[PDB]
Amino acid sequence: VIDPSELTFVQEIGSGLVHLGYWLNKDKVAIKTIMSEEDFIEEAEVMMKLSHPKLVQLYGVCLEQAPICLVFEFMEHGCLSDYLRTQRGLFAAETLLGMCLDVCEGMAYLEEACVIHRDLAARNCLVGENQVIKVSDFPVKWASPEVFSFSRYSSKSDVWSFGVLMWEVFSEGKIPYENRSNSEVVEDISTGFRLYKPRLASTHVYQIMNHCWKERPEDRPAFSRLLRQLAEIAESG
Amino acid sequence: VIDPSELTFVQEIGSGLVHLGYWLNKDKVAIKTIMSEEDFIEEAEVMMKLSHPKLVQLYGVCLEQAPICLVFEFMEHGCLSDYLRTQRGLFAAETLLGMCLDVCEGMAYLEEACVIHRDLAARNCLVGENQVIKVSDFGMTPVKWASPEVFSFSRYSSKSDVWSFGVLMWEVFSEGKIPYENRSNSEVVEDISTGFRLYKPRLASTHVYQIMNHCWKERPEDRPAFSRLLRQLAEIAESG
Ligand SMILES: CN(C)Cc1ccc([C@H]2C[C@@H]2C(=O)Nc2nc3ccc(-c4cccnc4)cc3s2)cc1
Ligand SMILES: CN(C)Cc1ccc([C@H]2C[C@@H]2C(=O)Nc2nc3ccc(-c4cccnc4)cc3s2)cc1
Repeated sequence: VIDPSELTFVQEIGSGLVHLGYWLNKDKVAIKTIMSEEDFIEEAEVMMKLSHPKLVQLYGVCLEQAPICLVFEFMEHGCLSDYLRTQRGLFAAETLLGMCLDVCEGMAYLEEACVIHRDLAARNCLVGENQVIKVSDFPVKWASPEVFSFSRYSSKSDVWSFGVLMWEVFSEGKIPYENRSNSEVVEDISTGFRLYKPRLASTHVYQIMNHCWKERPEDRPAFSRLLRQLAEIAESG
Repeated sequence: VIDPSELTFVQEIGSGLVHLGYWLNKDKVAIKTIMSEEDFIEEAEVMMKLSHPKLVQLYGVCLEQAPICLVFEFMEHGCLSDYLRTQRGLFAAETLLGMCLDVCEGMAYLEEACVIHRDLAARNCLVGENQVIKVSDFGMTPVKWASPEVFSFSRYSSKSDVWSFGVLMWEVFSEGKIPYENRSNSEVVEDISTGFRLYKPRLASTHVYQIMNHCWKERPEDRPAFSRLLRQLAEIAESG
């Protein structure tokens, strides 16, 4: 890759001849437009510290009035939900398990950092360079019994949502509980109904989804446990 | 952090709403100034393919004539050699081992990439963000870092780079002291051929000195590979 002259020389540093300079380059970013000015600088700085290759990075904020904004890393292929739907019938099960592995890697970091996503779904996940999936944006169809009944959020409630996300991936973006009302989803899950097994998902994969969908959160596997299991299936293939 | 208006809006992508935009940020770079144009566009692309957190990245090249130049990632604390000397008596053994580990990661990647540095030394390594060490000046195209097959037959391999690494370790652990300080090239060649090795630095442990000696085995086939050295150096770091 070649540079024209967006290079600014400053001073010598080396002794061949080296220089300290600036490289003012146009980087593609995603800008989200939007009380408590001081708190939002801290809130962004806290989110900025949550760095991981499988999480969409927030570069900064703009507070110089007018429509105020958040600066994020640009994901070249948009959201996972749309990426799956527009490519339906062209996926290999390997690609789909890879997508789930990326999400789990990011989630295993969030679990370790003690951060509850609260709303993990394919619409909240984005597709980047060479189909890499990154987690972003931190709803009853992705809710666990403790969450839709009591709003009892934890990493284990994010584990349930990941079970739903996995199904969304292996079903190539199908709508979970397609024609079901908020009350009907609650009734169905309570009565013991679980999402069907997609053809692209193996018996071991569907077993993992069902483990994420266990009634009591303490019966569900943590993301660190899920990461090691999915990493093994990925490499053994 | 805060951004003012170094933001350029382009198009709507979201529906809160999201926009595709460009961000013009002032990135600190190191510019090295200088065989047809075509060949050096390819060589710059090949060197750009060699990406690792422990190697100084080449961002690109400038070919719009006048003095032609190469643009690298800037390293805020300069070269290792000078950083060791200017901070002597202020290093913990853990920091020095941490420095050797950094070089080892970068070198193990170059080893696997089938790339031979040919001139590994503290003078070529650079210090960055929170004392991180990164290898530099490998594909840019002395007896003290040279292995016996290199000073005898010029047999350069990843194994000869391991010898340079053992000497680099000595430079690190001796806080930038000159190896074979008052020894002529003829003196160095002779001494190493008889079996004499660099003495153990004060801050280097017994286990660390064994590592350094394995890097200094007469035969390259007896020296440990960077992959083996990494696992061993990482193990020492995680425990003690
Ligand atoms: C030339 N090329 C730039 C044209 C082009 C235009 C539009 C798109 C669309 C598909 C891509 C897209 O939607 N990218 C996005 N990236 C991000 C990153 C972060 C956030 C984000 C994160 C957190 C909160 N809110 C938004 C949203 C998006 S949409 C691709 C290429
Ligand atoms: C903010 N600023 C005003 C303070 C400041 C400026 C300069 C330095 C000097 C010490 C640092 C330095 O020497 N950095 C270097 N970085 C590189 C990166 C690549 C190469 C390089 C690599 C391969 C081939 N040629 C050159 C040389 C250097 S020197 C420290 C603080």
